[PDB]
Amino acid sequence: SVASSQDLVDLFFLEGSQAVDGLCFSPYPIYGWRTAEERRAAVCEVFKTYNVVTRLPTREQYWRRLSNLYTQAYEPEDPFYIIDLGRVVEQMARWRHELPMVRPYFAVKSNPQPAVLEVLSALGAGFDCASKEEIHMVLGRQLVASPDDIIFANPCKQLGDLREAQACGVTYVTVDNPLEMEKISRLMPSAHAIIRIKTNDSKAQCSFSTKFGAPLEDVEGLLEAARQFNVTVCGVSFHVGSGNDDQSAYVSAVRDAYQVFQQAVQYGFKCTILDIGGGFPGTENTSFEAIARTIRPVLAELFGGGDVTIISEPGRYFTAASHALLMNVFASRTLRLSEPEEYQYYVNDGLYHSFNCILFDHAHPTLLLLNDRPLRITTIFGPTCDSMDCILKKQPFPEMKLGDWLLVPDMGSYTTAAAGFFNGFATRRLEWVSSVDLCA
Amino acid sequence: SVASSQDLVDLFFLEGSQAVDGLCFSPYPIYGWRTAEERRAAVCEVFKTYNVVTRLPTREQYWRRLSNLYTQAYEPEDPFYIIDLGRVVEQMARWRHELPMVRPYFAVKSNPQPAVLEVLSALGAGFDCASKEEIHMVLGRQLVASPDDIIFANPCKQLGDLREAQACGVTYVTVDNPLEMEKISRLMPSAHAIIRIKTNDSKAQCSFSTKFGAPLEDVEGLLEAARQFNVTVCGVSFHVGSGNDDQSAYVSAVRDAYQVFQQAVQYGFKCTILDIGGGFPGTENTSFEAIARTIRPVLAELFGGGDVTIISEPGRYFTAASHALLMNVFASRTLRLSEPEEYQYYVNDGLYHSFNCILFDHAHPTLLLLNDRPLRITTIFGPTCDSMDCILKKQPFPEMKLGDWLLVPDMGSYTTAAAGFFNGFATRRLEWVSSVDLCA
Repeated sequence: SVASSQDLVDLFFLEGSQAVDGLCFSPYPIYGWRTAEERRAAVCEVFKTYNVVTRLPTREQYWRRLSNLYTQAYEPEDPFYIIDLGRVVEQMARWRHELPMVRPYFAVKSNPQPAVLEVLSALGAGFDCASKEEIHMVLGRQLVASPDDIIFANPCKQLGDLREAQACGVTYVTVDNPLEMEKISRLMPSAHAIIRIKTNDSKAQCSFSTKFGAPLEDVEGLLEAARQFNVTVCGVSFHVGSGNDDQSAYVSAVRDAYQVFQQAVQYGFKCTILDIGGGFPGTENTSFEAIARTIRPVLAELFGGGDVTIISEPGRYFTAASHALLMNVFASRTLRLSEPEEYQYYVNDGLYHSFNCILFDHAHPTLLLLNDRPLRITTIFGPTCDSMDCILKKQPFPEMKLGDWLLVPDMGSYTTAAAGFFNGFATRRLEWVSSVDLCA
Repeated sequence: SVASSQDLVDLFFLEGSQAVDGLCFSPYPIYGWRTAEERRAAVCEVFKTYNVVTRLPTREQYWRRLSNLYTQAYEPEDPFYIIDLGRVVEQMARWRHELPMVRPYFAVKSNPQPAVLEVLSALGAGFDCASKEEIHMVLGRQLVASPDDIIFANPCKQLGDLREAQACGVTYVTVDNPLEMEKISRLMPSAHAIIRIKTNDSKAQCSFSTKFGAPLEDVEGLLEAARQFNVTVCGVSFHVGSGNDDQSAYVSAVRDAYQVFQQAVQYGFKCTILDIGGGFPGTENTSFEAIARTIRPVLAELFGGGDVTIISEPGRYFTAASHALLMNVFASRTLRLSEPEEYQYYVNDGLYHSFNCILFDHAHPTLLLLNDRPLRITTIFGPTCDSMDCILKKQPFPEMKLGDWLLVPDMGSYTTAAAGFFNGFATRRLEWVSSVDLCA
């Protein structure tokens, strides 16, 4: 387990720069409209904005060290997040290194923290918005040069959302059903439609073919309707389901997408664009590398055309490893199993807030006792008056005591995003750090 | 099913007024520090503040009518809530009529809408806060004459919360564990401690004895510790679990609470106060009346003392029936069961927001097709890009079409409270109405 991969970052930043004669390390322009010099500047600006304290070196030990340091308006026992914006940059480097053909459009949904949106803008990523609110948060902070840099990746959108994307100049919008075509034709006449197709996502963590993605069969009627309502079908997308380690799935989807491209021509549509969506893991089994190994060949084969630009929509990739949550053990009490003793503890974050992922994301986060005392049957609860606000139930774990801290790493995705403010408890304190050298 | 019970409201307001010579209709002062005239005024003020449109008459048909009317800055298809603040008042009347001995302290957690907090303040209710944030929301809007009118009903609270309740002048605080006593003694020396005990809550909708409530046995050591850390034990509380229809449970708890009162004396504690917590249903099997029938006797028997004031902490009671959610069906598509056809629809609210109750509250809300078309295998989803944002899966229901509306009544409790803002979709539009005559 590595605390960082300086190497990649270096290379990432160098490519397209004067210090290598504007030379790219693959056939492909660096992502974004900025020059390599312009890009390194824009990023240092953001780091300054958010008072990012650089802090260089295992990942676990990097976190345990940083946590001891950050424990000593907000209270001293309050819960807080250490956000490594360096790990975000590193993930962007790791992605260019492995898939330069593919330009990442970050999925805002996964963590819309303004610093994270700002870093990714400056690194040349595009934006995947699912609502009028997400569109307005990208345009109102001007994180793009153009509304061509936003994909509206919600196959099913309200009419007031279609209207506000039209008026904002947004173009690239998803579809997967007949009734949706009609709507796009109407509210977005300036629309470059992309067809989302179904996948064999049964291997994922979160499988979305249930709700979204036209099945292979229906593609034909969908195409037919696009021609009919005067809708410009400029591409094909897919998602193999969030947190999917199945490599066969990505291969399979590209194939299916090819056969569509073929079908599209017959209706008067030259497809420019191939969106391979998300599902790539953000934490160090199946690696992101192993996945790219099996994708690059296939992109080469069928979309090694050259006539078609290739894009992605990762969310979890970028943010998951970035965040560590710190929670104080502020209360405790012991019970009797039915002298066998249950040790119950009460921590200042939980299901209603950061740990909603346990339910919406099927997450199983790691609970790290900061200064590891015998193995107790332990139960841990969040601050709320509800008994279901429980993150661990009657499972072995060290006896703890009050004042102790829990460190939860890899909490950057689908946690705060969706988190609510029940019983009026939120985690507000944010410590920004960087694990990577950039801005001296 | 009745759209209102004018009768009760009338009586409620009359009692303690000049028009009946300041005469109460039971041995017991009207709730609150306001005179009956002062109380009716304060309430009309709030109704004016929130531009409440009175609208008098089944409950279902009252809602269906009001919904047709309210369908025609916010969009015309946006989701919205019709909030009947009259039903809140009515619930307060219904409670005085049935349990004048018992002063209700409203549990903010269940729905902290400022208009709901304001109405309940003006009707003479006290406040049940579970966090420093809930305490600050009641004091910062000055909804009490005194910090004696707030119970801090969180048996397990962070030290920064204990500190801020001490500095705010708050006194009445819950406890159920030794380690907690020590903490109260320290941060709150001005504390009037109330002991929470366990219950046989196995019949409830939401059972909280798992996390909270000292078991009968442990009471003795707890008492002992209170005497020891110089802590003033002024009472006993309990909760029979939220949405509990079991009448035996309320009888049982009062009994257990009595035996505690007895135990308390031996340590130097004269208990003033009996908090019967919550669990009372808010919607029209087991009725609220049936429950009061079995409680009043027992309160009479053991706490018909007269030396002891009796209080409650209902949350759901007050708010549940108050709110109706309206959601627009904005998209749809049909699939093939494995020509059997699944009809999938997409509505502008869902699991991540108002329908989180399906998961945290085990709610099973009612879905009402506004203008009821044959019975389809239907699946309904919320606006978010997640497949798990699904409120109905493959169950019979009328074929619908786009532009249709769904009415969900009885959504006032443990919905918006806890609701989050994932994918940046929230319900914001609020239509305030009243089902009860008061303010001409």
